[PDB]
Amino acid sequence: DSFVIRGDEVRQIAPGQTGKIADYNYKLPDDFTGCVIAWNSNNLDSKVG
Amino acid sequence: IVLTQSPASLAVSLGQRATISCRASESVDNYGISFMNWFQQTPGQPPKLLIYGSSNQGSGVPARFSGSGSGTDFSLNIHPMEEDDTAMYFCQQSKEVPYTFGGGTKLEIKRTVAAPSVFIFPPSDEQLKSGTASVVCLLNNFYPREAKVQWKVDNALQSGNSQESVTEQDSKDSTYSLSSTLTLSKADYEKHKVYACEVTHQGLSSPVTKSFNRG
Amino acid sequence: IVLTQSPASLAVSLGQRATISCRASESVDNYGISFMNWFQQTPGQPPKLLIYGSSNQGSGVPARFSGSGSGTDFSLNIHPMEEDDTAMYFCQQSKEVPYTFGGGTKLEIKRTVAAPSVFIFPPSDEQLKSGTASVVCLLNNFYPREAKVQWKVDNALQSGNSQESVTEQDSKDSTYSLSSTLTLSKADYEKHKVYACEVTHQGLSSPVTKSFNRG
Amino acid sequence: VQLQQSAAELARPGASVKMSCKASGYTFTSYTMHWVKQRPGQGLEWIGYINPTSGYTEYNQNFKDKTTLTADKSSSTAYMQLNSLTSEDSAVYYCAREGHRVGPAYWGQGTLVTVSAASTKGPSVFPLAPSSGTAALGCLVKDYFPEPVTVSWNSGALTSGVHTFPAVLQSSGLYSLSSVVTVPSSSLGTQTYICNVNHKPSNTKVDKKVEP
Amino acid sequence: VQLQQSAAELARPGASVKMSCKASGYTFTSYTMHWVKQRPGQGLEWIGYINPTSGYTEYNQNFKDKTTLTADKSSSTAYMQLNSLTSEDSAVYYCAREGHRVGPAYWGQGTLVTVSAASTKGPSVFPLAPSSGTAALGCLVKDYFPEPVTVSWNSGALTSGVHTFPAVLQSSGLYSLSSVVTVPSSSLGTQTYICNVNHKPSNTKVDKKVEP
Repeated sequence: DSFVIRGDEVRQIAPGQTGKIADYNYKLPDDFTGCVIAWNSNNLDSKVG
Repeated sequence: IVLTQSPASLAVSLGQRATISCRASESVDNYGISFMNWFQQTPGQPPKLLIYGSSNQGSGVPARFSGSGSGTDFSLNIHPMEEDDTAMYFCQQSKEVPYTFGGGTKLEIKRTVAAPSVFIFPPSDEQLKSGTASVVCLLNNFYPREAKVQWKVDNALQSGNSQESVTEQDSKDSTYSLSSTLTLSKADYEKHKVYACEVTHQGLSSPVTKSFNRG
Repeated sequence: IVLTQSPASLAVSLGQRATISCRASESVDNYGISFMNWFQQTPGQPPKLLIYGSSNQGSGVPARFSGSGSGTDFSLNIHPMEEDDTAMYFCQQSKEVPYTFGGGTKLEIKRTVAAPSVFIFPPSDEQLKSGTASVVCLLNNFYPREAKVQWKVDNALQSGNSQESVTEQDSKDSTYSLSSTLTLSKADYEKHKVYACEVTHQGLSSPVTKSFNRG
Repeated sequence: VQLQQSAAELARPGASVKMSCKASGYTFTSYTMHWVKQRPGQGLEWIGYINPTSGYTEYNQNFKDKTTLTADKSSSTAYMQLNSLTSEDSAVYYCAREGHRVGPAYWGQGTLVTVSAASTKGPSVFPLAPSSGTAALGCLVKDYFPEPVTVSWNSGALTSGVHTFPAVLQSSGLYSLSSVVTVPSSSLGTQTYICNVNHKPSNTKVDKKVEP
Repeated sequence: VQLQQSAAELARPGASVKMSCKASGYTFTSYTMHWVKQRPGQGLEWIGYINPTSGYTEYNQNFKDKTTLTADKSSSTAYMQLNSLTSEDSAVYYCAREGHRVGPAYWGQGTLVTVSAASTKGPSVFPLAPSSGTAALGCLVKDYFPEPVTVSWNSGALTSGVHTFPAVLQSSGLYSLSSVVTVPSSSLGTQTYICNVNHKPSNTKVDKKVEP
């Protein structure tokens, strides 16, 4: 799975996390035998204006 | 790791079980051992280690404090409740580099419900000379901490003009004291006749109104 | 809810931080999000949404405008202020049913304090034929808006007989202009000899009197 | 998203006035329509909102008695009616489309509603001749109703140093403004200065001459 | 094992503060030193830790920019530098020593960092007079900076029933507290009641009479 998130919300992509993204957008299961790979893309995603 | 600390406001009488329960988002268990730790903070004192690991007790910690649990759920229990246990208790994790503390549980001793002594202080004359007015509503010797104060200026509720200060639990009286200051300009204070304080508390069967006219 | 807008008359130089603050009597936050809102109104244009929510920016809002705050306290900041930012800025609440607006801040260009070009003007003779006498005191190219105008008829202060009109700032000069008009009947105008206007302005080390004898 | 309204409604006290806001660029039913009051150069007050799909109207406590809101989805237009007009009702009313969790979000041009028992009257102009460096002169336009007045000088031949000040309403219910200019002293005698006043509701076009 | 810290540093917004932790009772070269933040009456947030022997600093993500950790094994003293101080930074910072597999294990007293634009100001003390069983009276201390103010009655001659409420920071940036006492109704006539207030930063020792 892949998406774009705000930096302060990268902490919410994890098992047993609360917050708007975790509670209403993307909820990881408690088991979750897997990895989360997040990198900053301020140069690519953010545009002028 | 986010630690959620169930009940964070606990009132238990002396000699009774008191449980503060910390639940972790992820397993704090690593290398087989548990890294959940419990700290105690006496008012005016730095936090002190009570429980290092899930169950091992810190140096100079009485047998009353006992920590238990595993995985993501842990609990701290103090059965022989004593006067020296009124403090703030934190749960902390050492499994991951960013150490996260719990919300903190304020533990206080319990006593029977008492009605508040409600008193009203009009502002002093020299205060009116300074162009400011502060009216005080006072609650003396009331338990528990829950209390609602409402300012009625000529039968009009005020919002965003009152500041409440609550003293800590008394060492012997174990009854709270509350003060509410209503601040206004002198011209605005002199524009209304009656000033009243509404007190809502568990110990009263009905809200108590104490009022005074200006002058 | 009552929203109070601190500084409601702001003058800041180009390229300098400009802050307009909105304080709320009650909490504007609900459902986690913030409902404090910021509007901009250029004179002669309907107000346009700048900041919906505490920090989110409206459609086509440059990065210069920023919103911040929570609970009861919010602030609108414009650090790289530019020419088109001279407008009236409002803070509004969306939390409760009756939407309440703030007092509004008129954002203005700062410049060096300048003295006013003072002039006096008797009523025209054809106006005297019309039974009216309007004596005009003119202040051209002065900054700031602070200016006290007093009419002296035979060295007697006039009040309740003068109307003052302030123009908007010049696009390039950024200096205000004022006219004070004293209106009387010809019977009162012909019963006195000398008419003067005294101007007190921050840029003047002493009050400036402009006088004329009738005729 | 463009909103259009009626313009410049003049009424006598005690009457009722209806303003129409015509929607464009959206369904007109997905979003409620709000009406907001603003006195000239003052703070704003939210009057009340209506849901076009189901005619539920919520009013402010101040305007509940005197304001009535109606909607027409067939023509996609919202109507606002005011009754028992007083001088305090003179304002610039705005219609706004709800969006971005803002009550009034996308506003419309504005309807200027003026409550007065006066009548359309022609202005009287008195040229402020210069008093006996740079000199000052101008013209005074008085006792006109209603706004606005188009003031020009020498058919636009003099643009620098002009200052047309906003009018002030008198206790009689009429408007007056003074237009002023600073000019070189050398042109006081040879160059002529003419002030053109235009009052289009009464169609008064007047040239007045300034000479010291 | 005891740790000694600085005492109650005050700074203007945007300034920087350097804080010293002096180890005592251990080598100081075998235990990493942690720094923790605590707002008054709030939760604990671990700021970051430094290794004394090898200068490896690891900071919390929130405090990575504005915090610098240094160590000095020669004097056995750790240092913490806060830069770009704001109102959010006023708190009670704690120094801790590693122990028992806990990051912060042995804490040292606590240092109060106060960031504000205000200045040292003298308290203003007003008598809260009794109204016309047990009656109530007191004194009110308003507009003082910084904390604390020592308030007593008759120079400590009355202690029973004396409630000194904690100070609250007003919107103006100043502190105010009310010190109240309940007294017998009979004592109003004869017993004299005076409140003594001491503010060392302003060096004010003021005594006010309170009478019905």
